[PDB]
Order: sequence, then C-alpha cells, then structure tokens
Amino acid sequence: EADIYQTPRYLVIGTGKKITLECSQTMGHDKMYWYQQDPGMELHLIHYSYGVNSTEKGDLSSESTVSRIRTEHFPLTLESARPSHTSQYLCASSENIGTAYEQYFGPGTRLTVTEDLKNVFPPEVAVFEPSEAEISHTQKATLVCLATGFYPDHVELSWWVNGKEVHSGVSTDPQPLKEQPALNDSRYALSSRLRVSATFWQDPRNHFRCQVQFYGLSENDEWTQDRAKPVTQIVSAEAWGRAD
Amino acid sequence: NQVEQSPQSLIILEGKNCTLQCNYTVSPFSNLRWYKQDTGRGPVSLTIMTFSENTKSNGRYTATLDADTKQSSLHITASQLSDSASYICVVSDRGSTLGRLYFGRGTQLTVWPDIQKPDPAVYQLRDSKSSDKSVCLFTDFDSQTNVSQSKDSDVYITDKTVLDMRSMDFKSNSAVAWSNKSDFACANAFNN
Repeated sequence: EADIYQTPRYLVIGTGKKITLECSQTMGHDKMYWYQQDPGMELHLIHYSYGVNSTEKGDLSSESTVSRIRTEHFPLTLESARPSHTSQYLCASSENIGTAYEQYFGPGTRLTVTEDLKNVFPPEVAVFEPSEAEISHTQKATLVCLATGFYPDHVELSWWVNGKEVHSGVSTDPQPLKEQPALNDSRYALSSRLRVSATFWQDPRNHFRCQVQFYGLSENDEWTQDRAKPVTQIVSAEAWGRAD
Repeated sequence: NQVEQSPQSLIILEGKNCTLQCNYTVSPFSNLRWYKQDTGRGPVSLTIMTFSENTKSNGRYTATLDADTKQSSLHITASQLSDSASYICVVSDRGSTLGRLYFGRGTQLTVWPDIQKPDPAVYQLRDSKSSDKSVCLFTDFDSQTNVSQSKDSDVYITDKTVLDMRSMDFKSNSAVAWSNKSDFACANAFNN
C-alpha cells in the first residue's frame, strides 16, 4: 500500500552546499524516475533506475547524482548548489507488470538556490476588512490578505474561521508577485480573498484568521545579520466580525 | 520519439464538452496515457490505453486511441473549473520493463465560470489595524474581462481570481491592487 514520499517539499539553500533530495516508494516498483521542470516549462527526465545499483541519465547536462542502494530509495543529489538548478523536482515510480502503471505522485521538491542567504525574508501578513459599500450594495463581505516582502517563493496561505480552515468562498493568486521585478532576486508578494455573507461578517463572535506558512531556513543554518533568523515559520493576521 | 499535442493552450467555460488530440512517431506502442498535472503539483494518471480500441471512460473523461494507433483524443464532458490544468499525453515503447515514455509538451487547459447576472465594481478596503495604507478590489465582472497589469513600478495588481460560495451556489471573479500611498485612488487604478 501507501503512495510515494518526497522530502523536503520546500527548502532554501546557499550556493556551494551539498543538497540531497530524497524520495521513497512503499510500492516495490523497481523503476524510478527523477524529473525536473524549470518554471514555465515541461517535464525533463534527468535520472532513472530500473532497480538497485542501476543509475541512468536523460539529459546529459544534469549535474546531479543518484543512488539506488535500495528498492525503496532513489535519493537525488547535487554536490554544489547553483542558481541555475532553481526549479521544481519530481520523483517517479511505475508499476512492474502488465500494462505499465505509473504514479509519480511525488508532491515534488521546491528548490531555491540563493546567491548567499542574507536575501531571505519572511512574509508580512495583513488582512483588510470589507468595504461597507460592497456590503450595502452586495450584502457580501470580501476579506483580503497580503503577504509582503518575503523571499523565496515558498509559502502556503490558509484562512481559518472560528478555528476552522475554510476553502469555500476563497481564492488565492496561483502565482505570487515580484515587488522589484528589476531584481531576479526580488522579494515576493501574494494576495488572497475571502468572501462571505454580510450578516455573517457583522456578527462579532465570528473570528477570522489568515494563516501563512513560510518555509525558511533550518535552525542549524548559520545566521549573522542584525535581524531575526528567517527560519521556516508561520505568520498570521486576524480580524473580528463587526456590525458597524 | 515525437509526441505532438494540440491545442497547446486553451480556455473554455463550465458545462462545455472539450476534446484534444495527440499524434506521434514511435516504433512500437503498448501504453498511451493522459495526465492532469496541476500548478506546481505532479501529474495524474487519468487513463492508459493499449491495442484496445479508441474508447475508455473514467467519469467525465473519455480517451480515444487511433485504430492503427497514430493519434488519440481525450474527450471531457461538462467541464468544471477544477479541471483547469495542463494535460500531458505520454506514449511508451512497449515493455513494462524496457519501455520509455515520451511526454508531450501538453496543452494548458483553462476553465472560466458562467457569467450570469454580472455586476462589475471597485471597492476600497481599509486596514483591519489602523494604518494609512489600503487596497482596491475590482469584482463581479464577466470572465471575458481582462485584467491589465500595473506596469507602474510602484503599483501592484493581481490577475483575476475566482472564488466559489457553494452555500449560495455563487462564483465571482476579482482582482486586487495596492501601492505605497501618495498619488493613489481606486479610480485611476484598474484603468484599462
């Protein structure tokens, strides 16, 4: 049973570091693959294995390495980190008999190579109460949340109402935004909207909280700047229903 | 060896039954698969065909394999915005053991909502916590509307994003924008 398990799903790393993405399959599939798809492009197989002790490349210019010491593990690796590697990473495995089945559910590993790491910044969450106008006229309140000044593009926003993460009446920007596009290392920004019935918004017992999961550094990484160490964490902003 | 997919990009509305095709150049075949990779997520096995006909269903999905096997078509019925994703057609040189799969660049599928009883409008929102900054929101506009991008270094504008209020069976698009005070007003913003 069980599917596949890639880890980490998120991680920021400074050039020159030894990265070792890992993924395993509780399905016994002998065949495993490793795809990479830069942003705005399709899948490109880089490494594949038919089983233990078998390692094969798809794109001669890979720069990464793999090891199939076990049937369950096919961990990929990139000795020295480089900003050219910055992209997504998909681990794959396929059935062994009959009409080949394939499931590289591998949620993927979001990788971020940073030219030195003093360029890591957490987000600044902020919620905005609905325009009374919208309400009077529409009779529906729409809350907005804004993630600002955060690098790298590794976040997961969520809205919690009275203690429950909701999905209905919610829409986030599929793609974040660059505050200084002029910079290839420009800090990002992301918005999100939540809509409900005015009546619901007007009730002061109703609690609203826009949660944001940020994936920064690990407690071990070396930090020296005169500011808090941008470690993987969470930032939130909340609001309360008000009649007015 | 050569996997050809078309269209390459597409945009449609709900309730509509779309279809797309695949063509290629491989010596032998055995498996033909269609996936539904989502933004930042990994692909999904929707179907796998063999020398077995040009018809296999799975819910609102319908695959179709060419007789001589030179092209296939994935027929989708009553489109749902949740289906909006890129789909890849992948073939393989037969061999559950020694067969390689060639993916197609795919086709970015896009699904907008049915715009019935529209009502475009821009609202200025105030900060929950006392501050001097704010944001303008444009909402309830037909999907056909296009959201121009600030292009103004100091202004930030998000692309339209739809949300669905199941409880009320309502779906409304909406784009936001904001700046760092000064020469800013919901009027000039979102201006063509």
